[PDB]
Amino acid sequence: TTSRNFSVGREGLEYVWGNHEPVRVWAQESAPGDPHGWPHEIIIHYYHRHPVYTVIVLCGVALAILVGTASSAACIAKARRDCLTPYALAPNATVPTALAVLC
Amino acid sequence: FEHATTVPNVPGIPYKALVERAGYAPLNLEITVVSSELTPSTNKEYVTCKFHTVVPSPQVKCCGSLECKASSKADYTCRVFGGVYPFMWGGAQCFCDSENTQLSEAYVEFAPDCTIDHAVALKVHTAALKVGLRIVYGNTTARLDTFVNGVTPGSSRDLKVIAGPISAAFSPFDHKVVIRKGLVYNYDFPEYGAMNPGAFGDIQASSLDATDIVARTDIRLLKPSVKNIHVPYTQAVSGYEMWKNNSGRPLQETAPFGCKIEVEPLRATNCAYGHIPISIDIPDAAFVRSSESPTILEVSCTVADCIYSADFGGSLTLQYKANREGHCPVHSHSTTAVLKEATTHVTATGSITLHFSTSSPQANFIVSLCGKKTTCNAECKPPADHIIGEPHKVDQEFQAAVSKTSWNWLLALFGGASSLIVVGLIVLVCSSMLINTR
Ligand SMILES: *[C@@H]1O[C@H](CO)[C@@H](O)[C@H](O)[C@H]1NC(C)=O
Repeated sequence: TTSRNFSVGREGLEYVWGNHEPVRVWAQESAPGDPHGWPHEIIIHYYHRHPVYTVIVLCGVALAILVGTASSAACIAKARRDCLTPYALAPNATVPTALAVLC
Repeated sequence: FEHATTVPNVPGIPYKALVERAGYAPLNLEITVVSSELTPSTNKEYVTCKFHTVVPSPQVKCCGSLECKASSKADYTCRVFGGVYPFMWGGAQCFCDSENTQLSEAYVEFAPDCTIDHAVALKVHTAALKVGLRIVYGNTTARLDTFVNGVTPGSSRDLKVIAGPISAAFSPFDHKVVIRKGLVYNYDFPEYGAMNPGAFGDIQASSLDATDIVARTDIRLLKPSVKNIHVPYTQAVSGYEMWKNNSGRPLQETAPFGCKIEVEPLRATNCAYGHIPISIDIPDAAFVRSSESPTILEVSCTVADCIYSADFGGSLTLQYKANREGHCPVHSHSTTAVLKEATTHVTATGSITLHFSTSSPQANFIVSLCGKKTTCNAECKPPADHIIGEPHKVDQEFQAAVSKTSWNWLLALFGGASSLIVVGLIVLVCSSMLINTR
């Protein structure tokens, strides 16, 4: 006699032991998926089931947000420099309202 | 009327559907695949079993000559030997000063036990599937059993019902197989007429009791080497016991989807895989006009509590207003959820509960009481117990495990940087013009 582990398949598994008829046993999920109205570490649930397709979402979100932030920073910097197209050392600030936009 | 529907290949999984006809109350239709029967076409190739060598009385020519002669017996062997030394309890069988010679020969034949220890090599092809369907309509149960093909409707009440073909073809059987004592083994048996000593199917025969046999197992005669008359024979071990010792595990422990294999038809049964499209024809008389059907009014739903359970553990309730007594059906057009009972009584202002199951935790969907529809939403929780073999995933997941809260968070995550860049470019060009003014 002893103890034996068995990683049951998601869909189902067979159980043949002794001369008696076998039994079939399947598996489901029990991780804490749904939130409770407050911030929660939901990803862990989706990490326990389907380890694939659950980390790719985080990488995609990070890439999208990084690209958006970089594009916004570059565009605002260029638009500030072009709003400094009033190089215009002779005249005073064309409009100090824009100067507020610049800084 | 004729209706088309697709059903999974699986036993004990009732599927419910409705038929829409103007002026006719929607008719509940329950379809159950009682079992599967995959029967292929096979041909008998030959038989094999433990053999027994033949050791007949040798021929002795005394003080003279003789010549070997072949024999039609399978795996026959013959050889002469001069200078024999014949002795026996009675003594020197015959007398001459070592001039005598003896011819020895041997062959093989299947032992009597083989009669019941026979193992047959089978060649199989063109797996064919037989499906038994039970259909309930209008609280009337009818049955049929049809080949999976989509061209041969079966006969039941003289009703033509067709099913299949399968979405995909599955067959645990391989081209070559063997059957022995009710056990089926997947193996590439040597072709008939090919004899290889120390291998499976060393002895081959068209039939168990065939007089004509062919075999080769490397029998070599040994020269007489002792006082008495004796025929020493050397041969390789029988291949039948060899294959028996290390035949491997049986197919019963290797068939995908747990096919239940039976030997007398050499066919599988109760094995689940794939989808099946089917068309069901129902007599018009079975339908009931909406005029006599109960009329319902101002119905509403309520999810008392639901659990994201693999088994059927979801509960629901409905409250209705009506004017006529009788029975109406109940259905759910959302595939993610499946009900348990198809019809129920109706009262003027009664309310009734329902048992159901779902494959997603977001229990939002549309369900119809009698003819009318109604939306109904709720959220379900995972269960404490997480291993069960009872029917599960009546509907397969459709990437709907994502929650409404998850959708709200994802929407709040993605930002509208495109609008920001567009506005930046617009103000940039405006400023560029303003400065081109100078
Ligand atoms: C089937 O349901 C209809 C609907 O009310 C009912 O009139 C009929 O009696 C039922 N048939 C049986 C056999 O119960």
